[PDB]
Amino acid sequence: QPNVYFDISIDNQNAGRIVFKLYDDVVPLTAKNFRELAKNPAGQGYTGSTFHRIIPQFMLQGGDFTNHNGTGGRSIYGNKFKDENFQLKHTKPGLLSMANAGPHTNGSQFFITTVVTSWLDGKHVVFGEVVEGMDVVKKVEAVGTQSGKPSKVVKITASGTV
Ligand SMILES: [K+]
Ligand code: NA
Ligand code: NA
Ligand code: NA
Ligand code: NA
Repeated sequence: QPNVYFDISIDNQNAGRIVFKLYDDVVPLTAKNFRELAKNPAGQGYTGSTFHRIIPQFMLQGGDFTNHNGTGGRSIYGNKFKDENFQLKHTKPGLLSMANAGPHTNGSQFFITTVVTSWLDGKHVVFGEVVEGMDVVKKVEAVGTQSGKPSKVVKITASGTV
């Protein structure tokens, strides 16, 4: 199954492309959900949504494509799907992990780590890593703030598989 890309704008200016390799062999349903949400048309997935919460030296969070503020989103399976396993750990920057509201509540929201976050191990499912565009991840992280409210709008202007 192919890698996933997001094209990113910051303050409505193109900032480049992030490409992710997903760990389908280990968390196939978690990988499948993020890949189909990336392929979907605007309004039905990541295309046209924002990184609504960004905290430097911690992570960039996105995937709320229904409310744009952290209260929304839904997986391709419905509102919530299970934690498949916690075999992969938050061992390095640039990992994709699911946000949730406790055990077995994954939806569409995810975050990309920018530091080692090993205190999340066993509570958030890691399912992929950035393989191109850590430069772009840096630039998005630079508009984060103490409150997590981005100081410039960061949009996924296109997404799909490459
Ligand atoms: K798309
Ligand atoms: Na933008
Ligand atoms: Na989409
Ligand atoms: Na979002
Ligand atoms: Na790169």
